[PDB]
Amino acid sequence: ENRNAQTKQLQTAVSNVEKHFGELCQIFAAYVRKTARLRDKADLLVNEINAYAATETPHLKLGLMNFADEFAKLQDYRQAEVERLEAKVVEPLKTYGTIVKMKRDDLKATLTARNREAKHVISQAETELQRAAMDASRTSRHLEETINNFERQKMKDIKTIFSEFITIEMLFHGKALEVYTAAYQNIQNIDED
Amino acid sequence: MMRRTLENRNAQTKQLQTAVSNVEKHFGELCQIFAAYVRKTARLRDKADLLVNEINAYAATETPHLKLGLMNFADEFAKLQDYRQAEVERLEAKVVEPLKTYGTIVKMKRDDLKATLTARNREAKQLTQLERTRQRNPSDRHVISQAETELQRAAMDASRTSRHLEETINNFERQKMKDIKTIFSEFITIEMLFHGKALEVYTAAYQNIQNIDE
Repeated sequence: ENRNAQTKQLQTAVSNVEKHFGELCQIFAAYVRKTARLRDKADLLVNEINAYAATETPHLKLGLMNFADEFAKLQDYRQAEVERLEAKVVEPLKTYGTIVKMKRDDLKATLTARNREAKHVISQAETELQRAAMDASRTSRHLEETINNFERQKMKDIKTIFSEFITIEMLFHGKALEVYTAAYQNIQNIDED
Repeated sequence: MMRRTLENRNAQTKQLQTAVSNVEKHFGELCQIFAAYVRKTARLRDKADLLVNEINAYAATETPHLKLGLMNFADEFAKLQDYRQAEVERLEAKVVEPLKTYGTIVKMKRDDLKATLTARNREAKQLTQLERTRQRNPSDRHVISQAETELQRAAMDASRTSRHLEETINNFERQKMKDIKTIFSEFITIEMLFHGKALEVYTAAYQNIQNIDE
């Protein structure tokens, strides 16, 4: 029905996703890197608490070492958060560079194929009319289905990717809460004798 | 006994200097690592702010329902970053700065040990010089009397100093224990508060992202 409008609609949708998913990808990747750098410093904190504990009196040494044990455990969970974020948030967003490329390549091929084939006067005009009618019908069916699928998949994927980010963070914060709730007690039960 | 007071003065001096050096080394290391931890937490907060901005920028381009859901998620995530910033500031105030104060506490302890040791060095010179004088004129009634006066005074000063050292050691250690418990209790409480707020924000954000395809 409207080739200029369907074409523009598809190019605008794929280009918008390309730009914004690509930007989300690199910021998520940076967020993951910063999370790992925080985990490095927490690891140094584990090592120093144990090194100081080693020099101290029994009750204080024990309480600090027990706290270091919990805090070290938390940093294994942080490392697992780091790895799940890269696997389930960053990598799927990076995959959209390829999806967008395939969508553009299919649009170009769609219009090139119908063009290649196209390349008395009344009979010639009738054959070209018939061909144009067939191609208009097939191309507009195809463009419509490509647009509708792209948009449905983009929504599914956005929901998945942000739902995974949120799930991964909730699980880490949930573990952190229960570790810190435990660690509080053994710092508090360091007997001042 | 004088033998015991002089021995206990020397043992307490060594005990205090060893403890002061230990606290200095390890509290100073904790100080700079906690400070680095706070900095990395702020750097993560920076990256999260940029994500807020890009989620909003992408939402601005989108269809009604999807725009609404993404901007709602960005608001929640931005509020989380305000809590992270408050975590950063409280860690600095209640964990890093109390550890940093120990550089001053340690400096004051060392200055006092140095002051005591220079006084003891001056007194020891005086005492050995007086004994050299006595050996060179041992029947001098006035040197005999100076020596008797110096014996009593040094004995009294040894007792007062070891009494001083004992209270200084006991205060430093009692305070060190109180402070380390306070500092680690604050760190845990501050994090536990952030993690609880984060869990509560994400639980809301999760439920709302799921209605995005509606």
